[PDB]
Amino acid sequence: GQLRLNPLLIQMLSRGLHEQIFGCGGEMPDEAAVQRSVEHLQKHGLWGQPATPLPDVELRLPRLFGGNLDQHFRLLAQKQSLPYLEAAASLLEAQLPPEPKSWAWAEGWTRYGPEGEAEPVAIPEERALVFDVEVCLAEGTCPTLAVAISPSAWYSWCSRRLVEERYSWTSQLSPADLIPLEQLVVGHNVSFDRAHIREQYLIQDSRMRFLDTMSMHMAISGLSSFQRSLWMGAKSWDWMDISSANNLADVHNLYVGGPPLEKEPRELFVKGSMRDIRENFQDLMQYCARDVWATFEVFQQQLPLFLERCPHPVTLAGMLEMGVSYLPVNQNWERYLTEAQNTYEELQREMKKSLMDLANDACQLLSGERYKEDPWLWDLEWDLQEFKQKDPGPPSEEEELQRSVTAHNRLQQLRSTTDLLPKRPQHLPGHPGWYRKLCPRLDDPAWAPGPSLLSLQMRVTPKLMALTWDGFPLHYSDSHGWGYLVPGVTCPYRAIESLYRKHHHGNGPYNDVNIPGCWFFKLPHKDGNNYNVGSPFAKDFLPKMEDGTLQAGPGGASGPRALEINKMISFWRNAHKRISSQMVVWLPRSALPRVVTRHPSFDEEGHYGAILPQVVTAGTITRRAVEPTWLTASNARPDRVGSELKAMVQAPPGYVLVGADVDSQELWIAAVLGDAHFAGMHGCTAFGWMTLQGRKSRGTDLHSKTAATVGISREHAKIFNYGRIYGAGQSFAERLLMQFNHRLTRQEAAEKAQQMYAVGGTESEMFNKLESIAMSDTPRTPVLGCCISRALEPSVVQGEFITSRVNWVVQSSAVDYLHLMLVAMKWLFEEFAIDGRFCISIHDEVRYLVREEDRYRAALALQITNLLTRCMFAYKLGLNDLPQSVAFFSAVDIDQCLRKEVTMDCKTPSNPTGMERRYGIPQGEALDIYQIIELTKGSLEK
Amino acid sequence: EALLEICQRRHFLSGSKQQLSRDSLLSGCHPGFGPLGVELRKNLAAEWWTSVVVFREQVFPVDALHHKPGPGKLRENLLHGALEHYVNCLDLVNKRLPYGLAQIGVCFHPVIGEKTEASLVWFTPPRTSNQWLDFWLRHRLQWWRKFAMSPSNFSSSDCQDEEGRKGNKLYYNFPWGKELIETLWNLGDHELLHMYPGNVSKLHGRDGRKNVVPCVLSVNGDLDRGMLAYLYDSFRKVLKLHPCLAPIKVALDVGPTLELRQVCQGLFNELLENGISVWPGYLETMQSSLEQLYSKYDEMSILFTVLVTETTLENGLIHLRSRDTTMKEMMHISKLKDFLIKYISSA
Amino acid sequence: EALLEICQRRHFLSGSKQQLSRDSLLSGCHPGFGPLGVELRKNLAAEWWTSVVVFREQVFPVDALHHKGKLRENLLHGALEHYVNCLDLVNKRLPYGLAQIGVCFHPVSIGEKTEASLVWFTPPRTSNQWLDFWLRHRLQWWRKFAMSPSNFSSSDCQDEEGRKGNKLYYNFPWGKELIETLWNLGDHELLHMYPGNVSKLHGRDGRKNVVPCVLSVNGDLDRGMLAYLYDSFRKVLKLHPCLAPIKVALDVGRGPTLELRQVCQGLFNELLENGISVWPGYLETMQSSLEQLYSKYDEMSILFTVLVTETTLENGLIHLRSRDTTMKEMMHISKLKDFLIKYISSA
DNA sequence: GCTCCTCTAGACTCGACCGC
DNA sequence: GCGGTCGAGTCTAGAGGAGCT
Ligand SMILES: Nc1ccn([C@H]2C[C@H](O)[C@@H](COP(=O)(O)OP(=O)(O)OP(=O)(O)O)O2)c(=O)n1
Ligand SMILES: [Ca+2]
Ligand SMILES: [Ca+2]
Repeated sequence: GQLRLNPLLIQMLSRGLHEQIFGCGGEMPDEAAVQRSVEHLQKHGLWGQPATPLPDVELRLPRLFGGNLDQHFRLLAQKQSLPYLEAAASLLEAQLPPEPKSWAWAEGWTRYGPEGEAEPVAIPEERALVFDVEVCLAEGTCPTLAVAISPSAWYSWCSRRLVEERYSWTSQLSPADLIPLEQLVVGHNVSFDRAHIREQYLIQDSRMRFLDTMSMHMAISGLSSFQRSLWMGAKSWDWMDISSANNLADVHNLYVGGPPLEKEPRELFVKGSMRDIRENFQDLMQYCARDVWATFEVFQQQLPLFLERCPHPVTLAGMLEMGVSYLPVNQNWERYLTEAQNTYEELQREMKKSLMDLANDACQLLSGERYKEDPWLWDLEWDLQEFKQKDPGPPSEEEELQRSVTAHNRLQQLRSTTDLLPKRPQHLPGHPGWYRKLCPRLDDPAWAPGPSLLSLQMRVTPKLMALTWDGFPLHYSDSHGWGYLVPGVTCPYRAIESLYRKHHHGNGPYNDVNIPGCWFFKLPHKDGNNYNVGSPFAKDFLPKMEDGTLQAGPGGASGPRALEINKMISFWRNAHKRISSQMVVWLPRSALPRVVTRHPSFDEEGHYGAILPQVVTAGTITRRAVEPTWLTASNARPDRVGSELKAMVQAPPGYVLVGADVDSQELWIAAVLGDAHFAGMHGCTAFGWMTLQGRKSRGTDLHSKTAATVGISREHAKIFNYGRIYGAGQSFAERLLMQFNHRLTRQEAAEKAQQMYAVGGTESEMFNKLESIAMSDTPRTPVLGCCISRALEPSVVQGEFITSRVNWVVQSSAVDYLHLMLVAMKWLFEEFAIDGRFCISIHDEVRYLVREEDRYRAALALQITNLLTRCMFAYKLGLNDLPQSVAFFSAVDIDQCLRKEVTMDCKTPSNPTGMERRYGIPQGEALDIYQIIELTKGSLEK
Repeated sequence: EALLEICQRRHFLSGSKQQLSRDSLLSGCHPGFGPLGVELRKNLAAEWWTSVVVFREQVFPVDALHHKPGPGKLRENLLHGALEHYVNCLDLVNKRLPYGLAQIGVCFHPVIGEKTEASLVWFTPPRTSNQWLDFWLRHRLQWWRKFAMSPSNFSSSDCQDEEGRKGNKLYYNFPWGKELIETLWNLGDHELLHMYPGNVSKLHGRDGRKNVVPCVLSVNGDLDRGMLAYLYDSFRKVLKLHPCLAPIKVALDVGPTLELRQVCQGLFNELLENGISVWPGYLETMQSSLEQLYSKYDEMSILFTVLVTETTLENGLIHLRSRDTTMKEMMHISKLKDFLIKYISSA
Repeated sequence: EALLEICQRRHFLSGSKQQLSRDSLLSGCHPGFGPLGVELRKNLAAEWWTSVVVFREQVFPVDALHHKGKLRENLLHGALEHYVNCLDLVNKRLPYGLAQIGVCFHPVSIGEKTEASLVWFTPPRTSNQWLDFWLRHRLQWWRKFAMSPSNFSSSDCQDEEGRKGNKLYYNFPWGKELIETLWNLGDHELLHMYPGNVSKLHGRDGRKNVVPCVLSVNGDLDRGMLAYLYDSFRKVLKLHPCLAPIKVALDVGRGPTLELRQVCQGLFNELLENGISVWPGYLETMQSSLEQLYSKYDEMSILFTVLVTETTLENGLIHLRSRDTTMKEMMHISKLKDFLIKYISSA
């Protein structure tokens, strides 16, 4: 019988696989532990509920090296990181010849041997290299010059755009201009230095991995955001002497000490033109060499220290692998950028025209003095200036001419009245006071008809649009910022009273403003009540206007069409600079492999490039990767301009993108820690039981249960629960509930937050495990044993910044999970010759660019790696078993582009037609384990 | 409903109320367009001709007759006629691709009804067919949205033909529903190859240095339905037509009657010399309240309402009311022409 | 005779050179005009508008559908239907007029001719006076653009009903051809189309009411184009600037090509945005002989020719040539647009 | 448990010329 | 001689980053 059941009736791993991982026999369950788990479960009412067992699985897993799973990983990581740690050790000890006093001027690489003699070469021809490359930002993005050191000599590189002065070079990039180059490349923030290497962008992987000294620094002695802010403002306080910021000078001071690093004051590479960099070559080259030597010294002082804080080789073997992220794009990226920019411009023009129409249609209230009744425009200026001053028959041939000239001369003599006009003309004195400011002066050479000077940031636009917060008209005051009036020139309180009837507790009934008949409640600013908002169109209010609280009040078409345009262009405004400046290197067809160039989907007129993200493999104390452009929570929303960028990462023809998303990896990590700490079996914690047996379809999981309990949207409850797991206090939940629900007051929010945090509870044995592993004298990750940052150890920062460390435990456990996944996937790819490579690790997602013929084998390998990773977590936590439900991926995606689902058509204002209509991208396949086994026959090998 | 009364009283389109049904207007058979509607159609044709033919170095006018002999029935589509002149107009462009033709005319659509047609039969090399089609869609939708008060009503839809040829259709979200007002079809070489049998070397264009058969493209636009769309979009009764589209720009009324008549006549001659079409308001024999006269003018979409009062014989200051603003100004009569040309020349 | 070769080769007319039949040209059954011919017809129609409907106070635009399975005999019957409708555009104040540019149908069986029909609903007392008035004004207008206004001729003819009529003519080289005709038709047509119901038939002419006696003035713009073309015709087609389709031509001399192309593009945009039609002759990669280039521009009735050379990079002076005087001169860039506008306006 | 810099736009102010 | 704009100047509020260019 393949079916197995732990004493808690959770369907554990199938017997056909459990013997191949945890071995036969096992250990008998303790009666006391089973009794405690049963009592805990029936205390929460979860005991006795049956779930239909999942169809059992049988597979032939590949042979596991070593005596068990932990030794198997260790062996995998050693056999992966040995050829690069050899180069790292070769580079740690080196007798580097003295720096060249004068650098060469030739193209390409030059070799500086003993005592500064110059020798030209084509490649650095060295395994290890400390590498720094400088770019002339003003000219473009092509690398200007680079200086590199190897344990034998010094090297330097000068590009054609610096050596040779010629006409304008092609704006579109190509591998023909980038830096030519088992290997290891060491640098500081090497992701920047990674994107300028020629061989990186080729699709077939060149076996070279990059070590970032900044990543090692953030793993060793990093600082949280609060600690970084305190450290910057100042420069229980000993952590400053042991930690520093990510700046190369500060890191060098921390890990080496002594003279400060040389920083260029002119900044020619950032601001100066190409001529300045040409003229100051002998100084900029020496600056680059000094930066290289500083990075080398920091690397020397870090690498032996790093390996004593991350002893498990899996961490390093994954960090080497997480640094080769590869996003392949095609010709649709340029068209996406164009279309997005054009649509953004058109929407901005439409919003401007709607604002101008709102202004024009509002002047009519001057007639009859009705403007005193408008709730919004009463406060403006409406006075006018005076223009001060200093049948008869047909006509015969002569009669027409004489009448015409009589009329002409009668008109012409009126030109003499120019004397009465003042020399300096007035500026529209018949229009109201507020309308004169918006109109450009007639004398101005840039005159445009109507109120051309109107824009969102002005103090009058939130008045023309009749913006309403909860149906209350907005109102601006100099001493309190933007706010709204709650009903109940004299302000037309009667009209405001009538308006709210058709459509209270707030940020304070300010009575120091005294708008008659109303109370001026301020807008809730994101920095608390102590601050005042200057614009109700700020990026912080987008959820509020999308929630229907901030509306354009009275319907007049233009009102809303504007507000909706502002909501629609709320994303591209913040990210157009970053997304449009991504470095794309269009591979020539002579460098494409035969698989792409001989495929029916290949286009002889298309360009296939490769965006290599500048990812920081350790971008926070928690070691998770940080990249603002790509690694963020985003999706192709139906009403967002340019939000389909991730859908633009299309695999080249003949290749597919076999990726999968892990289901609640952070939650399940918390659950497994809790159950390992409580009773030593899965589901012994109510949180773990709801994580395993919970159903999203049936609304039994934690998110849906919390949403039902506190009566909020599931999207709010998701952030609420993820914050609660991250150790956020009661005040954080009170703030979240206040922000999500404006009607809720402080007392109600506090009561609800306290009641929700009162749930010994459903997660107490999880929080105790998190705290007991963060208050220890050396907080280490419970799986791979990676150490905490030296700016957080309790010896140094006792009593403070606990929340950061309790969050760090879960987040670094997730990073260890990711590293295990990467190592196992690389091992499977190499052993079974699955032609593929790493693509991206966006948040919890893991994507691999696999060949078309091996999409199913890649899916089976991904399922196996997920199974092995979960089993390794259970093994390290001391469980020696795994539930069947979480033993595989729910669905492994096989699609042609990055996409949260294989069914999304990605309908956005940029591309209203959808993906398939224009780009030609068909829908993908979401395969569960059973379909994968049916298609693959259960064997990875061909 | 209420719009067709306004479009009738102000002589946008004439005829009895029974004839002005949505089916009649949309079908193409209707009694006729009145003088103000005629002028709105003329302004729309002028703007289209500017933005299409004027600011282009490779766009030429063409002439297609209203009749089509052989297989005797009147014409139904102008694109079928513009293709005949392709080989003739290559001499003007020295066979330089891309290049296209244009024409604004009347095409008869069986239901017999006719539609004021606009054509932009445009020839591109096959290499850039998709790019040119996308650019022309992005340009024509922008052009339609340019003069419109509510661009969101104008839309774009992608479609494939029976052969799967990529094409796009534009619509205006009329109160009753979407209606087609423009069709960009990538016909390919089918039409030209069928019309010109034998050797196809006559059709070759100089795509850079490569001789290649052109890939046609038609941007057929219904100017009658487009004008009706603008008349529905523009719609106190007002018609906020774009200042570059309004049929009559200034309503030169009159406030000693003979001297004021002479001044009005002089100003009327002055404005007309600069292309600012005027509506004589100094010929009525019925005194009216200024509010009633203004509400009569607003339905006509008159940009300004000049009033040459008696005092202009002393200091030369004339009242000037603007439609959109609703506020009047006193501008010297010598500076009137410059202000009007500046206001209507910004576009 | 050789003029027809110029029109087809320079893209004034359309069709093969072998089918250039004079009767087809004069009967409306010709294949159609070319681009330059279409623009020349548009210029004529615009000048006819400015002279008949723009600078008048009681003349308005109307249009009538081509069909009515047979089409309309003349543009007149649409105005007779608008009589009830347009009797509110002028506030019922008789007399009033209607003018239209639209296609009349002449079976040479189908034919297309566009007529500048003018109708004037004058009272019975002043019918002869206004007939003479329109006759004199039409003769003046047709003689204004003519290089030799003596060729244009008039005549007086009597019809079967005793209604005097005036017939205009152009002295074509082969003989005298009709180009316009005038008739004092009277109230018979209006009474027949509206039997009884005298309330609609009478309008406020003076204090009393009366039924107007219509006056028909009909001139063939399509034949006026031929008349003015024959008026113009070394090989040269001198034409008044108000009718010439394209007026100034840009060129490029020696290298360097990029900056010369840029300055020519700027000049072309500057000239266009000010309403001067320009022939983009700078796009052609190969510049032929200056003599043949100027001859080609002359055959298109291009008023001025601009030759921007490398000297313009040194001091800015360009070469400017007028077809009338065939004399070259130098001028800076900033003065060329002003000179073109002045030359267009002064003639 | 929550700030540092630079960089940009809107708003109110005082001091200064100039046309009446 | 006296009021009416007009141009620095500062303050406030928001927005990009917490690297390396
Ligand atoms: N307040 C929050 C909420 C989420 N995340 C992170 C944790 C997730 O692993 C990751 C992705 O979140 P998703 O909601 O997209 O993925 P889920 O699988 O968790 O969604 P669901 O449980 O509804 O299926 O974002 C975070 O850092 N802070
Ligand atoms: Ca670097
Ligand atoms: Ca997830």
